[PDB]
Amino acid sequence: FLLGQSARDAERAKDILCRLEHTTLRKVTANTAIYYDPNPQSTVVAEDQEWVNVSPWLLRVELDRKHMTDRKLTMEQIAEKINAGFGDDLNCIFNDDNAEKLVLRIRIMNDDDVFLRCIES
Amino acid sequence: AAHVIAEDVKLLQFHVATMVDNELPGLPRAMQKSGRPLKSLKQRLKGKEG
Amino acid sequence: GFVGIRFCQECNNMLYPKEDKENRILLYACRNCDYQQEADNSCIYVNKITHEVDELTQIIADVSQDPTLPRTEDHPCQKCGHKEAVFFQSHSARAEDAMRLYYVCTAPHCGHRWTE
Amino acid sequence: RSCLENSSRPTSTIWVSMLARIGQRIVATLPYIKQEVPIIIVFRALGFVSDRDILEHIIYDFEDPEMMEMVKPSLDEAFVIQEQNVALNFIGSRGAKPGVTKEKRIKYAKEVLQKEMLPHVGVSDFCETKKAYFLGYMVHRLLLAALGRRELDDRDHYGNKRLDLAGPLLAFLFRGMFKNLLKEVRIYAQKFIDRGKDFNLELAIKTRIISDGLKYSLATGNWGDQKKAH
Amino acid sequence: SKTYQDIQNTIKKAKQDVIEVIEKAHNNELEPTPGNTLRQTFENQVNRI
Amino acid sequence: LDSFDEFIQMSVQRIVEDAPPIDLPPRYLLKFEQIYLSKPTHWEDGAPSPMMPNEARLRNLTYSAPLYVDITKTVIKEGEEQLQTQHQKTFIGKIPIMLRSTYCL
Amino acid sequence: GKRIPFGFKHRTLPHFIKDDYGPESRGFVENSYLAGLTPTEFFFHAMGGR
Amino acid sequence: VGLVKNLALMAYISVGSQPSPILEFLEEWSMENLEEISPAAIADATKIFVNGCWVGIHKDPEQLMNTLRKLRRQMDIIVSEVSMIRDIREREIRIYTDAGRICRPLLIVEKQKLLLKKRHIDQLKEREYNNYSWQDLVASGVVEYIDTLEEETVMLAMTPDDLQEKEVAYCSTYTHCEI
Ligand SMILES: [Zn+2]
Ligand SMILES: [Zn+2]
Repeated sequence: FLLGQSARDAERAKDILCRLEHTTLRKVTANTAIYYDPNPQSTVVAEDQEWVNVSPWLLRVELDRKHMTDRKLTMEQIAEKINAGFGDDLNCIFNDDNAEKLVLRIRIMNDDDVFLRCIES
Repeated sequence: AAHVIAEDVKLLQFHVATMVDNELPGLPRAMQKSGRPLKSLKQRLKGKEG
Repeated sequence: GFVGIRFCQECNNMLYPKEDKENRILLYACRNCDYQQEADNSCIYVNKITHEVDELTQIIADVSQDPTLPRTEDHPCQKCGHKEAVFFQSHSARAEDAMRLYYVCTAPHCGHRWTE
Repeated sequence: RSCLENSSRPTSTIWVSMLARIGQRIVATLPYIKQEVPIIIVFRALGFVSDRDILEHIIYDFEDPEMMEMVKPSLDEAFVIQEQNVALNFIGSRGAKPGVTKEKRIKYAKEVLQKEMLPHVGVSDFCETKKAYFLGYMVHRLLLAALGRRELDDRDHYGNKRLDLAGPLLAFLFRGMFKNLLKEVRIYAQKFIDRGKDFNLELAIKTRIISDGLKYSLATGNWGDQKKAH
Repeated sequence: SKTYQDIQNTIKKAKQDVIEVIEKAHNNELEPTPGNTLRQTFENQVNRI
Repeated sequence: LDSFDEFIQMSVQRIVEDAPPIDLPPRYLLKFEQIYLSKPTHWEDGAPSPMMPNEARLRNLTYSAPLYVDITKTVIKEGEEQLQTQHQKTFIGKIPIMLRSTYCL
Repeated sequence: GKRIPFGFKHRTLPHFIKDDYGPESRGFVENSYLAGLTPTEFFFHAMGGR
Repeated sequence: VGLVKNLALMAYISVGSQPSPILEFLEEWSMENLEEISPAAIADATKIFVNGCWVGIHKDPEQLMNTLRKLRRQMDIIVSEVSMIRDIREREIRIYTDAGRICRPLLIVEKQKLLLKKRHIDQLKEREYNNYSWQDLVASGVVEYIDTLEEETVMLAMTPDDLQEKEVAYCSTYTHCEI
């Protein structure tokens, strides 16, 4: 039962609904493609974003938009939970919230191949 | 014979226990040589119609 | 896209991806064999969480001779221009939320399928 | 439920199941094996040492990488067994009566892969190439039901049911009643050749095996013997 | 017999209403109700009719 | 009726022609083949006469027919001396017959 | 609680055609007990009444 | 309730037959046998399945289903109980000859007409006066025993006139009709 002003407007009751339902990454994620891109500026892909941010294997994870907004999430909090859940053994390099594709990039840094699969599950 | 006594009492145990409980888990049920298991004392008062 | 299984050339077993720790490249070596062949995809495992599937890839053209499948004459083919076409819904488990129809041209040697 | 045609062997059921969850490992629950064995081990026991060749039996189009990456996880699982012989030792190491020597164990795992599992495809001397196709078809059809490309079978569909009328109901009896009398003429040839005398069968043929087994089960209704009627 | 006509007309209008819901969903215009999939909003509109 | 007739006509000659021959010191062969069946008879102090179902119903008999098979015994031993002392029509048992089948009176 | 289910493959009886969501094809009986029920809806009325 | 059932009036339970003249026929059409096949040729080819046994591969399944069906409608190699199912969507032809499969007879419908024409009614009205019977309707290729796994790919009409007439179309591809 909602308490204050949230009880009337459907808008301010909707973010309560977001603050209670269980959202993991699988609900917002779309495509997970691990890669052996050795040189992080080389980026076997078309992405000029790493070149502004600067191990040879990554996890390009491209997110969803109509799933990322309908729960109202930004990449800063995903990026923060993404290193707070695994500590400083990883280095997420998020996109910006202007581009059309919502890509994350993970890399390990410090049986190595399967490990990005082990932590991506 | 100090070795057969062991089997004698194993079979005595089987009989005296299936007298008061015919259903044991993992134990052969004492049947009559008509082929039907017995009604032990526990079954005479076990469930409905005890 | 994807990655396939690419099989060995000596023992015809499955090649694993293995990073070359000297020249900085991605290889595919074997377990039973000592066969190193040089990769080209530079993509190892891909995963469609959306599981985005196109149904037109699964439609065989042989459906058009199904007596039990409805026929229209209001959607004509595009390659041939036949008037008859059969139509059906995804007919798949795991149909996410769609009651979309699929058409197949009911004319032999065509089997063109399309979605509207 | 694989069965041959009213053989003195009953029906014998495989199970090519897939685990819930690396994830996605296919197992097999062969008959006369207590545990389960991953399937690539079976395809090597049937005698396909290469990995491409198991896969040509499972995946008919190598062009959809959709079904390729679904059987990788189980293809990595048994990379430790590669020839036929260690493969039989894996399955043979699991029976109800596991043989104390290795060679007893391979003689087991070769006999269950030729008469116990999938008999209807054949129980001959060489039928592995068609027990391999029919096994790879069972795996393939499991992978279609998991990729979601095909709907699961309904247990209630009457196309999936057979009725046993008064014909098979009785040929199920007359097999056991005809095996009991060959067990009777056996002991009666035995108590009689061992005296070194000669044995006669008119007295060995116990007529009260058929005439009374039929008349008993058709009278009480219990479809079995009288000694195991409950 | 006037009631029979009233009933046959109601029933034909209803069979007609469900045909349009089916058209809409067949051309992807039946937008889901917020809380249901497509096959549930469809089945709900139909059972309401 | 069709199910029973098919049991009698095929499935019995199939259950018995595929049971393996038994052997056992020298050992023998003892092979079964070619079964036959007769019509329900009663005294087969009496004389064999056909039981009619209503007589089988009134005397609490069992309308059945007796089964015969032809068994070739081959007992074979040292000196290579075998005889196929073949036992024709050996009684096996009595098989009950479904009324108004092809084998009912 | 649902309408009559697709018991054959994608249809409810063999008379209808694959993927038929219409009212008659899924169980909506449109007669009354005075007019009597059509053959298909006799069957669906029995599936329901079971 | 619901566990004990009853047959319907015209249900026949099939009694069983040997699959050997089918196996022998199919061999001498254009089948290809399972042990002399290259595993690369099962992709675009329907798999044949006699009695649960996958025995063969065939590259053209619109000639088997029409030949197998002609050959039951004459009662010659396939007896009338055998049921050939053709799944279109997955490439499978399944042929059952075994016993215990419940089936029932249905009139046959060729284009939109029935095959039961007024000759058969008149000859059949004069049965018991000579010797014309139901077996001639089956042998002449007019009725058929379709059963439940094969009934899933018939398109069945309920009455013959009224469902095989001409309106706005419901199907216009009926294949059987109920008696
Ligand atoms: Zn290799
Ligand atoms: Zn076309």
